[PDB]
Amino acid sequence: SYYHHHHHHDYDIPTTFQGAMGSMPPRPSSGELWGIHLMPPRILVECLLPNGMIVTLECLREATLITIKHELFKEARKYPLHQLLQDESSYIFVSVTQEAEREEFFDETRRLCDLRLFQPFLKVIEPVGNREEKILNREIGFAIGMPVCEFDMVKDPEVQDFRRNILNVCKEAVDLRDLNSPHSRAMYVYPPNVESSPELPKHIYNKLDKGQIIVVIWVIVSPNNDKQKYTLKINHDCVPEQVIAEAIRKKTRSMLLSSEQLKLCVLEYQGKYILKVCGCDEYFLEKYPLSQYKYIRSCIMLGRMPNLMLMAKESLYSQLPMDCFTMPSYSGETSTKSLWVINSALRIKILCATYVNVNIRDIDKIYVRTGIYHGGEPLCDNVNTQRVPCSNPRWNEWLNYDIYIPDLPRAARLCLSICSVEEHCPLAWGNINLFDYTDTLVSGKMALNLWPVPHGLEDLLNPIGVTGSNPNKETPCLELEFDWFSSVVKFPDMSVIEEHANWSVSREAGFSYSHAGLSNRDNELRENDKEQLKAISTRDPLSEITEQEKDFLWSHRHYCVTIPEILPKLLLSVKWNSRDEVAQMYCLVKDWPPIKPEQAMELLDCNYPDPMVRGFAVRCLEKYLTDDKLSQYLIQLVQVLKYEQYLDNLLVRFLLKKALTNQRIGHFFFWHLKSEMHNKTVSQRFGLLLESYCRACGMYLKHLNRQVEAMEKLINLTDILKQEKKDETQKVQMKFLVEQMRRPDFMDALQGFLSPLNPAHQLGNLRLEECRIMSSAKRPLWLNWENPDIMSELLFQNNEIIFKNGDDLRQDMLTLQIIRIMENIWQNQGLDLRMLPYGCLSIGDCVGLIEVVRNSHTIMQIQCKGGLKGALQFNSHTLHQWLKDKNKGEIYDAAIDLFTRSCAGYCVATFILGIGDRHNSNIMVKDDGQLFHIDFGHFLDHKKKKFGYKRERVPFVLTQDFLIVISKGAQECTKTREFERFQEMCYKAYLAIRQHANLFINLFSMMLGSGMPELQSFDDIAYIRKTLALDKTEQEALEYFMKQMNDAHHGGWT
Amino acid sequence: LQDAEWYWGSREEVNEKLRDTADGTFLVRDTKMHGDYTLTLRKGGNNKLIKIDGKYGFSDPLTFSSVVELINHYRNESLAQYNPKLDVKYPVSQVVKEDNIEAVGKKLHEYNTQFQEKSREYDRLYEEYTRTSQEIQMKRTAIEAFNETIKIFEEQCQTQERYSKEYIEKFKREGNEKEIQRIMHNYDKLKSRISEIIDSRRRLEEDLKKQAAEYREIDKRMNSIKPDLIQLRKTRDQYLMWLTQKGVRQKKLNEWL
Ligand SMILES: Cc1c(N)cccc1N
Repeated sequence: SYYHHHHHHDYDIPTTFQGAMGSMPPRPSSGELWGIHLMPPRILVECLLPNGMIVTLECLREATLITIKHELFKEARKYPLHQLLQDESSYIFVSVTQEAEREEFFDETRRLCDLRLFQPFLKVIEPVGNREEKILNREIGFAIGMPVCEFDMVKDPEVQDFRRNILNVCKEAVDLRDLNSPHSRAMYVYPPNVESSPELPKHIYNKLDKGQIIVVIWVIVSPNNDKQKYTLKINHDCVPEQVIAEAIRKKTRSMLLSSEQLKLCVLEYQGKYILKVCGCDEYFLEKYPLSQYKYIRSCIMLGRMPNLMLMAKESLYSQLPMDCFTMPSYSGETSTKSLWVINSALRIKILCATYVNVNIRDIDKIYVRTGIYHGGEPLCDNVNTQRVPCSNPRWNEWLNYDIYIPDLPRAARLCLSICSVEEHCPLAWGNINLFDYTDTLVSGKMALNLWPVPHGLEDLLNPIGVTGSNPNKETPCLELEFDWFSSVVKFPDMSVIEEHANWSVSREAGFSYSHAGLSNRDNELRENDKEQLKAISTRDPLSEITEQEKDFLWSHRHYCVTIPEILPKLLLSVKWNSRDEVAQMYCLVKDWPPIKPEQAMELLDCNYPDPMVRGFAVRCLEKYLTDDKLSQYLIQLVQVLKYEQYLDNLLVRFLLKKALTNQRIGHFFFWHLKSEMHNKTVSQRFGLLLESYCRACGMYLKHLNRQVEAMEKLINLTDILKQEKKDETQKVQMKFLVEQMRRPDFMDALQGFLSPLNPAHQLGNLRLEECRIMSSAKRPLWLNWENPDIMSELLFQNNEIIFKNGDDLRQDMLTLQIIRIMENIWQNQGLDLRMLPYGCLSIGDCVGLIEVVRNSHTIMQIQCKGGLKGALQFNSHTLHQWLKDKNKGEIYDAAIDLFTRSCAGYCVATFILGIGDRHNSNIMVKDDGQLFHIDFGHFLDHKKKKFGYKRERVPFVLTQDFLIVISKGAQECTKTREFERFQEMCYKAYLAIRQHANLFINLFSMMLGSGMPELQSFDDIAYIRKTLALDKTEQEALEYFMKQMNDAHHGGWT
Repeated sequence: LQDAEWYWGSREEVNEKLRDTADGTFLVRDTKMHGDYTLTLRKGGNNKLIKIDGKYGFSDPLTFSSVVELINHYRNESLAQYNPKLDVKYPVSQVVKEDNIEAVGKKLHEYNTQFQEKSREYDRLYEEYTRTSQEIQMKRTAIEAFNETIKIFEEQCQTQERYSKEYIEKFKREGNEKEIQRIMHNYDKLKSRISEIIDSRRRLEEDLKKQAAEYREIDKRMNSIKPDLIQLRKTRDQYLMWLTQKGVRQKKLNEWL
């Protein structure tokens, strides 16, 4: 009766899907031995001796190579040919690893489990390659997670040319380190963590009675144990040195000391000390307003009293070891024939695709689409005929592209794709750079392995996709042939392009009379024009320019130099297929006035592939981009590397140097690179760069290598929990977890190391009683550690962070970043909304770390805790009531201000970003009354890829619960001033982001590189236009925002 | 001029209607203090926007009295004689013909469930594809490793022959078979151990081809789901566009979808 008795014959439930127990997608990675995660606790290992004997020891999993060697030679005595062995000391272990390389085991402290051994056996040898020192490349390769030799046997010259030339940059940074050492060395390691502006916002300034803060300088005297407060009240804009003096003044005033006698005891003492933050390895190493250090400014905001420590410079320069940098082991055709000589069209011979997997039943016929590009295309897109369709497909056609060979621009790239047949549908794709890194036009035969079309791409050809062949062999391999001109054709010198450009201008100066299609060509320009230009300049990147506007721009390009910021628009108005034009543009960009980094960053996205342009863009960064702001946008700068044509480029040389100049950048630069290493689109590129970094980074490698080792332990641990210890009680799992963590290999590996989330924090001992597996199906780990600071107590005795194997953190990573940026925009522009962009860090393929925020609860917990016994309904007030229960007195009033100031900003970020729908289990409130969202899901409305269409959703819809709390408990809250003010925050917040919209477009545009399904192409990002309403006037935007806000709320909102 | 087939009268949803249409496909759009109308044309597969006292036009050759006047002229003809690099001229703008409105709306849910069921199958297989790409490559590296292991053992069964047959002929009578048995034993272990390892490597390679077989069958069926997913989605987009001509009903839609 229910189903019209219609039987579904195919359906079965004898296990029929991972919808049933629907969680934990990514796999796989075998761990401690081949084909098993965690090696047996007692295990048999074949020791291959130099006398050819296989003695098999039973070893414990956990045992050191010292212990194994020492037993092996006790037990080799019982086997024959003992007189043929040397004293054990003349030997080192070796075996084949899981990476598939015969690794010499030098560091004999390492344990059998920690070796990554593939088969459980050990060969004994006397140590070949007498530079024991140098074959701590294995350190580098451990950190990188692919062995350094793997490059050394790469054929490709570029790669080797990258490896050897990049050391230029590496040595230059190491020079800057040991320049005023040991101070500069500390300056590398412990850069001053500092806001960009010294200037204070007006809502901070008011927290300090005309710019004064009670600080607390601490000191130690004998033996260590006892410490002493010294509770200063110094100026906000006073520097560490002055703060160090006043502390020592008050330390050493005395009744046995005249003032004149004190002043002298100040001077001697003063500059023997520097300031630490109590509880973490941060320091105040340079002349910066105390307020400008991030720790101080947070202590102001949070209503806290900074606890700094006076630290002796020598007990500091004790803890910095030497950088010890070393140059590694690894240290055209008679003026060629200029591309402009070459007198022919472009033609490219397609040949045969070999490995094309298609149903001959389903698909009729298949062809190779082609085209030339620069981001957008310099000619009509062409294909080849539908020949030998499906069964063994072959076309030996010369395709003819209507562009003259000289009008190819430096950054030109062929983009092709095999397709199905209007049954039009791509099978594979691949793109090739038409020149190589040596400037040489591509000639003869090339063999290109192709990439599968990703999720979001319906389109036929995909030029934003990575340039070069797939490394994956068993895929469609479409080989092809380029035209040969009896000579290697090189791209023109700049000296030569400078001459053609100078000629092209002088030439235009005598073009005469009417030139209708004025289009691409007056010295004195009209005032209405000079206003239609700045009007263009202000427009965001995704407001696409017309042909009129382009031609209009291109003609007035020489005026466009007065308005530098136009450059992005200008450049997209050039006919890149007219070297006449392109050359002239190369002479503007030469001496174009440098621009702001937030604007110059656009110029490193996929829409600006020209090298000259990207140079200008790095030139901007080199000038304006501070180590602060670089660090802020480092994710977008690592991602934008993908869009570069060649390995070796100015942007890599920039970022690499910065990474080696400053270790806090270095840190994240390692991890973001390392994060992506599983992605074969960049494995090579990033590996090479990571080698360079690792080689030149100094002692930090050894710190990284422990962080890395800890992450691998946890990856394995969870991998096992997630398979075979699934379908098991928490009880049983948690037993297994704790059991494992107590083995000494885990104890070594998971204890004394730095937080990848923030290497300033140390991570000490595991308190395993506070370690546990959360309830989520992904089997995240809630891990807890002792803060081994001298002053643990003053900051936090326990550092706890969440490790989650199974979930792609980078969406979260970016939304949290974007939030952080909206906050800084808002706050630094004098208006206080308190977003808590908690720390998040993807360290691998759906593996990461999320910062714990102590004393915060999902609204659900609040309501479970506040729910009445007889299970009836949860009360809207309980939130309010649970909040009051914490905040009582003058406190209460201020906690509502917070809840209101946070809830407002989170409303506006959420709406604008369009993140996954908010609800009780993903919204959190802290004891002090701050609200903040977690688990963002898909950012730019990525469940609109099913239906969607002008949905402009409101994801944070403020139920009664929230409204009650905003309005201090009144009824009909929608009508109070409590609320009026709230709305006026929401409007003021919304416009601030709307005036910086350029940046947030560009940040999302820079992120197209990463293979996030939420960021497939520019129309994905276009959601942020509607939602900011950038096609409209601000007054309509305000009204649009209200409209949008009102309808979801059924509310007031005018 | 309101109807005008191609004439709709913002940037984003234009590009959605210009997504996956071939070389020459076009439509017209409407800040007004900027310009009035906007011919958005997709030449060669890229959005090419063209700006528009009575006479509508692109710049100076203004003698065309209407929006419809200017577009009929350039349906016949290319845009080269107006502006240099423009050598292209599809004014694109079934559904069982249904005037039902409601029963057209049920089909939208049905096609969307078909589509959303279809996207998951495509999504599933994309994970299978890449996991299989990984599992495969891990097998390949493992094979290099096995092969490498084997060398070290083959070298070890050789390594001993040099030293062991030096310690047979020197002496010989001393511990005659008391020595040379227990050197033969160790060696008879060593070669059968190789024997096992090789068989372990083979057995991976047979699994390699069965995995690489399945790997083809994923792509194979991905490429037969793909073309269906494009049409299934495109038919959904015309069913949804056909509705949103007559009754506005932007909000009613979301129950079906
Ligand atoms: C530059 C560009 C082209 N040519 C096509 C579509 C989007 C964008 N942003």
